[PDB]
Parts: sequence; C-alpha cells; structure tokens
Amino acid sequence: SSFKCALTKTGFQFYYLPAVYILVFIIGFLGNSVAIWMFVFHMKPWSGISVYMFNLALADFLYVLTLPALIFYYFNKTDWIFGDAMCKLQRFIFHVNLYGSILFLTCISAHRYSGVVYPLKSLGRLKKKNAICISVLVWLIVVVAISPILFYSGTGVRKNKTITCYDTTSDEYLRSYFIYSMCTTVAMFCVPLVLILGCYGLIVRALIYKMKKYTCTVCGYIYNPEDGDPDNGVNPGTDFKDIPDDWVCPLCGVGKDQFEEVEEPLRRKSIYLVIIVLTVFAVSYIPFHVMKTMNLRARLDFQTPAMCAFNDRVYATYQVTRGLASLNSCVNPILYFLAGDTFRRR
Ligand SMILES: CNc1nc(I)nc2c1ncn2[C@H]1C[C@H](OP(=O)(O)O)[C@]2(COP(=O)(O)O)C[C@H]12
Ligand SMILES: [Zn+2]
Repeated sequence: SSFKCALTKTGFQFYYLPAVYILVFIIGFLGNSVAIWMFVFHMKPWSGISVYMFNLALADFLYVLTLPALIFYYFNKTDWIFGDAMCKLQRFIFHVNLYGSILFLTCISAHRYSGVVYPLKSLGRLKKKNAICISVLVWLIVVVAISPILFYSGTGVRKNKTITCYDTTSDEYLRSYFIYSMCTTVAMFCVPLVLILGCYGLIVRALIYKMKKYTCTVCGYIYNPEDGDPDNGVNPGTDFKDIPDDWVCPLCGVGKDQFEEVEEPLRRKSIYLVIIVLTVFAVSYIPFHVMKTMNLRARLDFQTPAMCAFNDRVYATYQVTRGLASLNSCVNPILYFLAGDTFRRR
C-alpha cells in the first residue's frame, strides 16, 4: 500500500499564527490605508517611484482584507467553511500580492539604480508614463502567471470530515503543480532577487565613489568636486577635505569652516531601500520559497517511514515561513516614507 507519513498540527497553527495575522491585519490596514491616502491625494506630481510604490500599497491593502477569513480558518482548527470559490480567491490574492510585490520592488530598485548610476542620461526612461505602462504590465504578467492557482487550489474533505483549503493542490495534481511552482519561483523570485542584488551592488558602488558637495553658509555657493575650483588652483576632482585650510569661498571670501555638507536626499533613500528590501527578502520571501519547495518535495519524493519525523519538522517550518510571508504588508509602509519621494521638496 502507498505509505503516507503521519502529520502533526501544532498550537502555532490553531492559536498563535491566527493571533499574528490579527496584528498584521490591524497594523497592515492602518499602514497602507494611510499610505494610499498620502499618494492618491498628496503626492502628485508622482515620479515613477510613487507610481510603483502606490501599486505596492494597493496590493498590500487588498491582501490584508483577506486576513479575517484566514484568521477564522486557523481558529476553526483549519476547517474551511466559505466554500471552494472563496478558497481559490484567498490563495490567488495571496500569490498575486506575493509576486506583485517582488516585481514592484524590482522596478523600484531598477528605477533607483538608473537615477543613481546614470544621473544625467536616464531622465527619459524614468518618466511617469513609462512607470504606469510598466505597472500595468507587472499586473498583467502576475495575473497571467498566477492564474493557474485558481485551478490547482480549492477545497477538499479530510478523513476526520473537516475541510481543507489547499494553498498548493491535492495529491492527484501535485506533479504538475511542482513543475509550475518551480517556474514561478525561478522566474518571479530567483531572477528578480538576482536583478535586485545586481542593482544594489552597483548603487552602493556609485554612492561610495560619489564625492560630497559642500555649500557656503554665508553666500550659498556650492563647491562641486567634479568641477573643482580651477581658477583658484583646485583641480577638477578634488574632495573638499583635501582643500588646504587657506582656501576661501570664491564668491565672498569666508573660510572653509563656514562651509557645510550638502544633504543628498537620493543617497539616503537608496540606502534605506537596500537595507529594508534585503531585510524583507531574508525574513519573508527567501525562507518561504526555500520551505515551500522542500515541503512539496517531502510530499512527493520523501514519503517513507524513516523520513516522517524530518518531514513534519519541514511541514512545521513551512507553516512559520508561510506566516512570515505576510509581514511585508505591515513593513512596506516604512518603505513608502523612508525610501520613496519626499513630500514636496519645494
Ligand atoms: C512534509 N509535508 C507534508 N507531508 C505530508 I504526509 N502531508 C502534507 C505535507 N504538507 C502538506 N501536507 C498535507 C496536509 C495539508 O492539509 P492541512 O490543512 O495541513 O491539514 C495539505 C496541503 O496543505 P497546503 O501545503 O496546500 O497549505 C494536503 C497536504
Ligand atoms: Zn561664500
């Protein structure tokens, strides 16, 4: 007989995961409701960034709205009572949010990269129209790519007579599902992650190289390392700290001590982007994608009595990493502030 391992459902699933979802739900609702208000009604002129970020706030918000049912499902010992159609919807909206977020973060990273590494030369490519078209596509690519989940997922009856809402699919269709899940993880997670780390290295590199500008607090004259002050014997490409003390402002004659660092908004936002997005990937996206795959494998290839112990640890970890996937929806809001365009700047 086709031996099936015995599985173990912990208190994390029935009691403690739904509690976390309640917190995500509340904070997520607040964070993104406010964010959406700030974009739609206070940011225009939107740069391409605000276009992308608005799309994130939009997808996180709609996702959060699916939490109550998920919360109810775990409180109800994972017995799903809203039927097949709503199960498929729950899972569909989860993965659309998941992969939409990933791609939008890629666009945001790409956007910021071009603006940082090619400041004078990308202007046309970074305009808002392009951002809107890219955003439409991103939704098209995701909906198309994730649509099979409407087939694969859905409702099923357990031996104990309670109803399961598959997040993946039932045994009869697992093989093809595995192949499908491999494609999306490769195309809509692995590739992006590579593109993102690409951008990020280049961005950091350009930021560490770019010499700081300084400004005369007495007459406003900006010193640009790129131009230097050739007419007074400072060559193009000299750093302000390398200028001998005896130099003075060439416009009014005050000393170096009267100068101050020019605050470069784009450098700060780029670093806040890197830090936040790498954190999010390490806590929410990577562990989930590792564990989704291992857990499918376990279900297919590692189904023997020797493995079962290891297997329900995998299943157990999978549950936590699936819960950790939801944290982007109440962390992304800090992105919109710290890494997005500044309110007015005028
Ligand atoms: C180590 N992974 C699994 N091993 C065994 I045996 N059964 C598993 C494993 N992972 C999931 N299952 C069962 C059990 C699981 O149902 P349940 O809601 O956990 O009772 C299920 C798929 O759930 P999901 O991954 O689509 O969210 C029908 C499968
Ligand atoms: Zn001056």
